[PDB]
Amino acid sequence: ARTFFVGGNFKLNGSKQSIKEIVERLNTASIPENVEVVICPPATYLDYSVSLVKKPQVTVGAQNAYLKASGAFTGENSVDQIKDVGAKWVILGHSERRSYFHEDDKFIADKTKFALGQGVGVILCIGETLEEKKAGKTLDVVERQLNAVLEEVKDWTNVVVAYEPVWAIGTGLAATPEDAQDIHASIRKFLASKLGDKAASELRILYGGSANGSNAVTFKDKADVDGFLVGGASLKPEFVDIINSRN
Amino acid sequence: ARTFFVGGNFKLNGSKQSIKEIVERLNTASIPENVEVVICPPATYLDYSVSLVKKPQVTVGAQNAYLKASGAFTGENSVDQIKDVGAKWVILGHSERRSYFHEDDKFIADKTKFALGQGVGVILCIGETLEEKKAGKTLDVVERQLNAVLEEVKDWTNVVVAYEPVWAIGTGLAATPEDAQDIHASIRKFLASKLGDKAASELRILYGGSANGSNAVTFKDKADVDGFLVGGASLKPEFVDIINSRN
Repeated sequence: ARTFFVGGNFKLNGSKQSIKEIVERLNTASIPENVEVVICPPATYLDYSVSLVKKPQVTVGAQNAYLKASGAFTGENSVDQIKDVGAKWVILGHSERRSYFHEDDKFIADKTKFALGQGVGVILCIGETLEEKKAGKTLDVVERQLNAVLEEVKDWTNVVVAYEPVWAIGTGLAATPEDAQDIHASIRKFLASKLGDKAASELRILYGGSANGSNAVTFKDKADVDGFLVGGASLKPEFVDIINSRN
Repeated sequence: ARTFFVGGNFKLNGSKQSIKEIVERLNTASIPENVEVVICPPATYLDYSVSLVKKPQVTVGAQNAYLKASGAFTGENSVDQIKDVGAKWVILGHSERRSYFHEDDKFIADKTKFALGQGVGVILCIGETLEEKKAGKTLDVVERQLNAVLEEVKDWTNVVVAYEPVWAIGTGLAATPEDAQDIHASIRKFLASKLGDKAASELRILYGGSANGSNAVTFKDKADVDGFLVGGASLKPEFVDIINSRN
């Protein structure tokens, strides 16, 4: 569902000294023009990055934000500052927030819509636990969580869904191209019956869960895997391998 | 004497221009000496802030950080990155995280801990809810809140305790200078031979809860009221007033 989209969720990792690597390496790079990749760094160097960036494809996003754009919110992230500072995207509902931070669907659902309110890009994170898998329906979970959003967000023109199995986030267990692609159609099917199919045709649904330079090509002709949200190796030089694999 | 500290916590406020006007006015308003201001903007405007301050009597800090300096915690702030960007402080334990973001005594504890580990001070907010208060427990609360740290922190050479009645933050409802002096005083003691007289002596106890230019002067002659955590009032000129009334 068209333009190959590659994200790098640096999580709590970095030095300005080190993101200089990252991003410089990135500016230097032979990557197509028919691409769109965003760098989701720690909230403190989201403007340094912005200033390091010298390649049209790349844009900076954020790891997380609040649902309010200013207030008595000691310790939170404002979409308005992120934009104000350069950034264009914001990751939401990552599994690192849903389990570590008891961030419910609903929060994730106000977050989402608001930010699109403010005109920022939202990379929405969904997935299932080794437990839901084994219980089979995985598709509940992703539809229970993807609904929480639908009630609120009508126009998705801006959302990039990131399908991310909790058992693959940084564990070395990527999901197989075929069950991965399988999950995506469903998603796409899902949303079809709701966002309408010209929408679902343009919606971008990404795969994340131990995507590494090496397994990137393994995915290169799957229809519903229109990208990646790479954490761990978005750090390595091998991040570029991911983007140059044509999927 | 045993040095005046007026902390300005921007909560979810600042623009690169707000932060600067704020920053230059301070850079340019006569309000010296034994005064120490640690201003605290979003993670987002942290590096710019310094850049504009750096550290005469003016130092920067962050409204929150997590308990590990690096890893996979999407969204988090990392002691180590606020250190890198030239930040010296970290508000830890404020009433906002604690209620809405539900971090707890033990959380706060393990983070004040990891926090100084890296040699960054903490601005340990302790405070009582409007019930606490009537059921007369603020001795208890505070003293419990504080125990939970104490049970992980040994050295408090670089801790600054923010005493904030939970009903005085953002309400207008300042604590009367009386009880003001009463409670600070009381815990200088409990704090006393938790860790000795010297420490109890070189250590500050901040008062916060609608602290501002006007009422600021009323704690003038309060030994034990070694300063404040200004939310609201750090966004204006009054900030300057507040650090020109001495102690």
